[PDB]
Amino acid sequence: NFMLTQPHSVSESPGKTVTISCTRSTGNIGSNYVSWYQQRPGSSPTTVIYRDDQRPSGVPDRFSGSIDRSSNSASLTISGLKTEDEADYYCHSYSTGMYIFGGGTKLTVLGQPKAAPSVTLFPPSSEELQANKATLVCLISDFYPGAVTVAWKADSSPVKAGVETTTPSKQSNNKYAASSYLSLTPEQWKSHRSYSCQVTHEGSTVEKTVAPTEC
Amino acid sequence: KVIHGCNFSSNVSSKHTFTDSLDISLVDDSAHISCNVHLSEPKYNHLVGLNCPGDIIPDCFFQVYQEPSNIVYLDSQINIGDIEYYEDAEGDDKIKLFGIVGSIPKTTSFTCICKKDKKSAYMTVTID
Amino acid sequence: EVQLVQSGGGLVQPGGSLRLSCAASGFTFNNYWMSWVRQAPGKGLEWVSSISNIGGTIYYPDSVKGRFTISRDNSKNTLYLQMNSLRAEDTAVYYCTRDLRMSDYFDYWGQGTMVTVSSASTKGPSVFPLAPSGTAALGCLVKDYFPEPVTVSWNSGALTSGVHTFPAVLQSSGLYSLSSVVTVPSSSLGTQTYICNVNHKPSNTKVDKKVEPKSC
Repeated sequence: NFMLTQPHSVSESPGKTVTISCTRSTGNIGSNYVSWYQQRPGSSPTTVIYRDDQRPSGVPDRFSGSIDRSSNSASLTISGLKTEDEADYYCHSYSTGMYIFGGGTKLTVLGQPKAAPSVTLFPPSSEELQANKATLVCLISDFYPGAVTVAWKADSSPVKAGVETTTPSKQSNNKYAASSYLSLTPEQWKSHRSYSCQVTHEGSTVEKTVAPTEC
Repeated sequence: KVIHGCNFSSNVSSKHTFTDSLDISLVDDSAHISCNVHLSEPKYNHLVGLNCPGDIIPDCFFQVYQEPSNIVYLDSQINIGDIEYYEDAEGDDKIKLFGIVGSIPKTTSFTCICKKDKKSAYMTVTID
Repeated sequence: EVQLVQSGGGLVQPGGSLRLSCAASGFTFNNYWMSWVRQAPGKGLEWVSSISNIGGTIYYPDSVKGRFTISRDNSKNTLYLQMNSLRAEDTAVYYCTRDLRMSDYFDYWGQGTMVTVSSASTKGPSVFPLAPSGTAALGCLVKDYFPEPVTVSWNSGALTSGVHTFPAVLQSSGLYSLSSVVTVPSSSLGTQTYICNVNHKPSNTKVDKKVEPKSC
C-alpha cells in the first residue's frame, strides 16, 4: 500500500494562516479521495475536509483542501486562525480494503512567544548501579509550542533501543514539559566515553552530555 | 452456466463468465458509466450478478438501488419468494450473485454500484 | 440527530478478551458502513476494522487480523468489536465511526472508550538520588511503580520553590517511572540538606531520600 506523511507541527499567530501537507509515498494522491480530521485535546475527531476539498456542515470556509498531483501531496489550509483551531489534524485516504492515516500535525495558535526548552541530563546514580541497573534521566521543561523530538547518542552513535519518552504536557505557565529515559546496563554505561540527550524544538536542537566520571 | 451481469474486474476469471464486461479502470474520476443488463423471458432460471474489483454499494444483491440513493431490498423489489443469494472471492475481486427461477409479477429495474478509487461503474438490471 | 454512543472498555491482562459496543441512532442503520479506529495515548489514528451495510464486506489490517472481529446487529442498531488475544500494543482509545463508502471518509465519530492491556500489578517504587554537578539542579528518580499516582515533596513540604515533578512515563513493562527535580542555589549545596519524600499510597510506600552533592 502507501503512507501519508505530515509535518510534526505547525504554528502561527491568530488571524494568520497555516497549511498542513499530506504527501503520498507511492501511487497517485489524485487517485483516491483525501479527507481531513480535526482533534482538539481530549476530544473525538471531527471531519473538516472530505473528497479532497469538500467541507462538512459546521466547518467555515476558513478551512480548505487542495491536491498537488506533482508533489503527490494534499493540503489543508486554515486562514484567519482562531484559538479553537488549535488541534491535531490528520489526513486520510482509502485504497481498496486499506485505510491509511497520516501521522498527524500539531497546530499551535501562538498565544505567547516561542520558547526554547530547558534541558537537564542526569547520569545513573551509584545507588542504581549498585542495584545492577543504569538509567539516564533527561528532563525537558519550559518550551513552547509543545512539540519536541528526542534522540540519544552513545558517544556519537545513535541509540535507538531502551528509550522511553513522554508526550509534552502543559505546565502552569502554559509552557510544556517532557522527559526521556534511557535504560542501560552498568557495563554499557561504563564502556562508553559519554552519552547524550538531543532535544530538538522548532528546528533548534539542544544537547546535554554526561560521562562515566567520578569527578 | 453464464452470469447475466457485468464483469468490472481485469482478471481473466475462469470460475465466472459474465454476459457483459466493462473494465472499471477506464472511466473518469468522480464520474460513472453504466453497464445495463436486460432480461425478458417467460419463466427464468438465471444467475445475475457482478464482479467488482473495488467496493460494492450497496450490499448487493440483498440490497439494491432505485446518482442513485434509495437503498431497497431485492425481495421487496422483485416481490418473489425464493431468491437464492451467492458470493465468491478471487483476491480483491468480489463476486455477488443471485439466482432467480420462475415468473415475475411486475417488470422491475434496479441498480448496483461498483466503485474503484474515484471511479464508479453502475450496473442496472431490468427484468420483465 | 446522529449519535454514536460507545460502551465500556476496561483493563485486561495480555491474551484476554473484551467486547466494545456502539449504539447508533438518528440514521438508517442498514444503509451505512461503520468502522473502529483506535489511538494509542500520545500517538496517531490507526484504522482497526470496517464492516459494510449488512456485512457484505469486512476489512481488517494485518495488525489485528485473526484477533479482532467486527460485527453489527441491525435489530439493536449496534456495532461490536470483539477483541481476543489482546496484546499490550492494543492499548488505545477505540473510536466508533459511521462511514460514507461512496466518498471514502468517516463522517461521524463516537466519544471513544479506553482499552488498557497490562499485566502490571500493584508495586511500590524504588527511589534513587540524582546528585548535583551559580545555580544547581538536583532531584530523585522514582522508578517502576504501579499504579498511578505518586506524590513527591522536598524536605517534608519545607521546600517548594524551584520544584518540578515531571509526569510519568509508562514503560513497555506496564510500570511507571517519574522524576522530580528542584533547582537550588549552589552556595547552599554544602550547608542545606535536601531530602525528597516519595509517597505511593496503593503500596503504603513512603521514602525519604537525601540527595547529596558528589564527593568529588
